[PDB]
Amino acid sequence: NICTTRGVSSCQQCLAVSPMCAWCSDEALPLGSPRCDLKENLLKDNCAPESIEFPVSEARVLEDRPLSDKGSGDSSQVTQVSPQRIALRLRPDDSKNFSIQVRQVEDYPVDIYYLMDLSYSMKDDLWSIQNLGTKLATQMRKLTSNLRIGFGAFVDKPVSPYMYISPPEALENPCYDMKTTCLPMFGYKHVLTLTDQVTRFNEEVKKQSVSRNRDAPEGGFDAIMQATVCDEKIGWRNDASHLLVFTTDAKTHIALDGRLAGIVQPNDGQCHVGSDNHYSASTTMDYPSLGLMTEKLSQKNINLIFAVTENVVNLYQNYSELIPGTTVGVLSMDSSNVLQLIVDAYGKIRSKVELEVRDLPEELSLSFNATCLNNEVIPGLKSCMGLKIGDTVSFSIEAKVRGCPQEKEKSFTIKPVGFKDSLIVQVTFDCDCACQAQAEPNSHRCNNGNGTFECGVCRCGPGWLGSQCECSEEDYRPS
Amino acid sequence: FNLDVDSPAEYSGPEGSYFGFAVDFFVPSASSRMFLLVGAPKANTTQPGIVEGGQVLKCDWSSTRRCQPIEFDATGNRDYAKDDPLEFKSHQWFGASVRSKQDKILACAPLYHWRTEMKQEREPVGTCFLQDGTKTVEYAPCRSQDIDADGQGFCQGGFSIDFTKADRVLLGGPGSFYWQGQLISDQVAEIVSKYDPNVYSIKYNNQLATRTAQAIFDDSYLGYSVAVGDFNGDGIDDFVSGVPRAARTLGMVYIYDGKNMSSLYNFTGEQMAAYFGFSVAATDINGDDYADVFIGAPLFMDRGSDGKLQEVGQVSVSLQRASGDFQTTKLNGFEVFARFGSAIAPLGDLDQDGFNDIAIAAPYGGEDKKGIVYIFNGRSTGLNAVPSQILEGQWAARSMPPSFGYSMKGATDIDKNGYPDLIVGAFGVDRAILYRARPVITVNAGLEVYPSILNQDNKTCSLPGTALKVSCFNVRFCLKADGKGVLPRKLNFQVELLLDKLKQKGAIRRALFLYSRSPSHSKNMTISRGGLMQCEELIAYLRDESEFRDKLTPITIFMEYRLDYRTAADTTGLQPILNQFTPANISRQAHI
Repeated sequence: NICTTRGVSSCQQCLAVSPMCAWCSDEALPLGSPRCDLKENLLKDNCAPESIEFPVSEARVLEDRPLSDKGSGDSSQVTQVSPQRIALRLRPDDSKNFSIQVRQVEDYPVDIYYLMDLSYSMKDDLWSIQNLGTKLATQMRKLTSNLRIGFGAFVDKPVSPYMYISPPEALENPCYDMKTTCLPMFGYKHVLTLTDQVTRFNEEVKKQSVSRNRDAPEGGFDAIMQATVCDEKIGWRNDASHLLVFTTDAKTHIALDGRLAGIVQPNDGQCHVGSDNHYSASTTMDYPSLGLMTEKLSQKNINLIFAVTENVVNLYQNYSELIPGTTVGVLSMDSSNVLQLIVDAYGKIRSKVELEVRDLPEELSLSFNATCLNNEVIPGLKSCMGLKIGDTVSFSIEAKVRGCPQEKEKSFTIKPVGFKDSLIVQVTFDCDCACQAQAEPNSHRCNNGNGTFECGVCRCGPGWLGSQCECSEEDYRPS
Repeated sequence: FNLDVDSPAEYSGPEGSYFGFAVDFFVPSASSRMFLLVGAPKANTTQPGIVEGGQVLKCDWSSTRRCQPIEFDATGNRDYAKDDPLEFKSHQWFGASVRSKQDKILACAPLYHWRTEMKQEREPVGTCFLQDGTKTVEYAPCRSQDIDADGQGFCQGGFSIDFTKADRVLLGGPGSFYWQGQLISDQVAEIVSKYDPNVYSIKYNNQLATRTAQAIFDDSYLGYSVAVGDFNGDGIDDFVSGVPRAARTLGMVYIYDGKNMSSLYNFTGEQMAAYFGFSVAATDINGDDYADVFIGAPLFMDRGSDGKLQEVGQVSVSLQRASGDFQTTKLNGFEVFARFGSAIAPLGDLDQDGFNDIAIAAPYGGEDKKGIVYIFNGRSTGLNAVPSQILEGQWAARSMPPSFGYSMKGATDIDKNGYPDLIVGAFGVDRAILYRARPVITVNAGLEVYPSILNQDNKTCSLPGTALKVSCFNVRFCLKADGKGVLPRKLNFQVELLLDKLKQKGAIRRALFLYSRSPSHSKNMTISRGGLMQCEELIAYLRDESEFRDKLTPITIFMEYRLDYRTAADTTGLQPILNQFTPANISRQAHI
């Protein structure tokens, strides 16, 4: 077998050969028997049961609270992932499997932040949404006991290629040549912090008005970033679904577009919204890239909804295909359907489960088999689709290690997209035999102090060879 | 493998000037001197009433390494009428683009704005200054009477620029025709001869320009980047440009015929918002007459081992062929959010092996995110896909990211050693740095033993000592070395030899050198560059049967050679290097 045919040089080397191998660590074994073998062969050669030094993998659940039937009231006690913490033991080439189980709990809290394009074509929309808060709370009452709504608005960076800068009147009223009034241009502004006083949405929306800009693309991704990362400013709860509802009728600027304005500092993904609720870095820092937006949307557990008009639906579909936990819906040219658009998009955001993995060590890899509906199996897939609110799904996960890691313990997190319920895996590596606690260099027995202590058999320093270190290695001899 | 990393030359501008945002060499025909040109687009200037006008500095290579501004324009804004300015030079970004060719320097201000002849607008047409020698002129092809966003008013002309082999400028303006963007090209003699300081909208007769197209092409940014090279075989350079928002935001590159501005070829990206066309370059990488196209996509996301998309960036390499096809290969970045492909610079032939080489930047990669430049070599098959050197930024943020590698220039030999150098800009720290290419030595080494087999039988060594004859073997070694360009005619190698080299635990050696009575030899050897193999020979011997038992394993002879680099250094302190595929040691064996 593989254990006996490689060199029996130490117990540590023997365990590194294959997951099947074991090592006899005391002198009762007959000389010429290979000390590294399958444990049953060490028992055939009468090795003592405590001497066989055979670690075997295990996966023990340290925290295992049951899945909740209701999202209402219980707050921090609501549980959507079945094992919360697991201890996992591995050895230098082995694999071990464990099961995670996930539920789309019903009547869970919801935070809706409404992020609105306020370019000049959006006046029909801004007139149509002026009573949206009480309509939205009336429909969402079917789906959640505990809704919060908030509001913010965007146009684009207030800088030369994008905003009107002559005549001087156009700085104060960008609509002067249209013989009407609109606001000075702004990049992003926060308006209403997430609140369950639903009438505040109706009050704050009636006080807004549009602005105007030169080119067709809008600065909306710069606003999605600040609505993501400014936690205490926006008001996102820990224990809720987060919906970021992004509305526009236009295409958008992207990272590296800011170079036409003389803006070349990369977006840092920090919060820059001040005491005046305006985004202060707007004129000095570039637009976000899709990878940086994807990172922050995942880090903050947000689900993004692109509510966009027919002339740009395919553009935002092809961006949605690059961002996890994201969807698109066809907005009316006056926002008159946005209520059903939010309610249907929340359904499309709960008809999935998909697993993120975080902090996974370079020595590990994972593979997933998904159960989904009707006790089926889909192999190799981190996802389920066609689900409903109230459904429960299972995944079987297998982890494998490549060699022995140099740190004996580490941890990593398995988590559904859009939730903070998670499974924490703690990994421990059994590359070492227990007898190594009794090791000694230049030890007694063996031969003339040339042997490191046995763990089962003497190990030589330089110049020497043999099972008691009894022969010099400088050339082969019988003595 | 060839740039000197331990002793590069630094240059610095004013704090917050963006010194290093654009770099080029200046190599005038009139004298033996050469200079670096560095753009500083946020620098303050002595121009009356102007704030952050920007400037270009001419930086000396040796000895004092002084930088001084070039006086392209000392004036404030011109007036159209009393209290009615013609133009707005504050914050214009002058020196955001810089190029030179012989005595000609072209530098541009993409954010220059003007008040049209017709109405009190403020429109970012952009402007350039061309210096031809003692004479400076203004070139502003977008300052035309086509005055709105639907025309050339928002053009930003000079956002990118290049020179062809024949004297034409190529100029990009990404904002023309509702940000469709535009290319313009003019003859340099036509630019200089039609200049008149009294006329604001000059018309040039030999001008080539791209036209306005259908509204489906708006917001495409044609002219965001440019490069030049021949792509249809008549010897005139064609115009290559990045169009990073084209095709529903996949991005494109367009090639236009250099004599008539008709379209030759299109390349298209494969992922949205990857910014395919942020940087372009054209150079022959595989050793043909045909130039090859390099396209950067700094924001490209590939899939990791877990299947997650990660923002590494990409370069696309397109080898031209005589059939009019291209053979296309892709090259992904090494680190997430590093923006690999942000700048691309043809180096010329960096190690003189016969194929041109290229530098590709990742200005937000490396430890502390200080920025990295990767060097790649040309081969008869294409670009070698593995980088043969890594250059790393050496300054902390202070407080914007240093952006080392965001601008680069290669393909000029500034100290005349025969190998082309590299300038890297690090504008976030207001700094530029020069890396010099080292002379490359190719070494051929020989090692031989005359009797390949022996049986302690040919007992003939008389030995300087005891009278009994010993079993000899003759062993000999040789070197030759040479390299292109400038390096010393004599090279000193330390040559070092071992006998029984595989068994060296302090165990008994069975083979020894005859005169030394030891298993080792070392020799300071001086060789002259050229084809003549230089050699030395020694006698060695095998010990008596009383002295060792192992008759089974081969006797191994091992040689190493090391160049005395500190002795081979030139007058500037630049040391040569051994060609990267040179094995530093060689072996032979014999049997008993």
